[PDB]
Formats: sequence, structure tokens, C-alpha cells
Amino acid sequence: SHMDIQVQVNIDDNGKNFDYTYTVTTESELQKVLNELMDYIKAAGAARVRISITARTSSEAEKFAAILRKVFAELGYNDINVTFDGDTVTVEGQLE
Ligand SMILES: [Mg+2]
Repeated sequence: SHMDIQVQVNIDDNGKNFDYTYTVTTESELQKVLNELMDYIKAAGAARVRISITARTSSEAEKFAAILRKVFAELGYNDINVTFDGDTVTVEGQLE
């Protein structure tokens, strides 16, 4: 339903790639999933990460953008780009 939040994750590490799709119901559940992704990226290293979140309003897209900017900064990415398509925010990070 439209109460759901959709999360798309692409973790691409010099040819070792992974793709995840999640449906989360609250900001709290979104944060749970993002913290698991951070755990994985910190342990394994990922050269490129792209996370897209389809929020429920345009204001919530910006709220989730702020969460993602902080995630990517905490993970140490050196090229971080935030884009919006409707209510969907995408953030892509790379080490170079
Ligand atoms: Mg879990």
C-alpha cells in the first residue's frame, strides 16, 4: 500500500555486487535497515553504494535525504551525490 516505504540498495565492490530491496513501514524501521547496511559496508568495504528511498511525501523525501547524507558521510565516501525524482531520493557514494 501507499503507507509503505520502498528501499533499493546496490552495493558494488570492484565486481562483487549485491542488490537488496526492502519495504519498511516507519522511519524507525528504515533506520534499522540502514544501520545493518552500514555494518556490512564497514566490515567488507564497498567502493560504490547507491541507495534509493521512495518516501510518502516530498518533505519526507528530504527528511530521508538527510538521513542518507549522514549515512554516506559516516561511511567515509569522498563523492556523495543526492538526487530527487518525485518522492524518491537517491544517494550515490564512491571512494574516488
Ligand atoms: Mg534485521
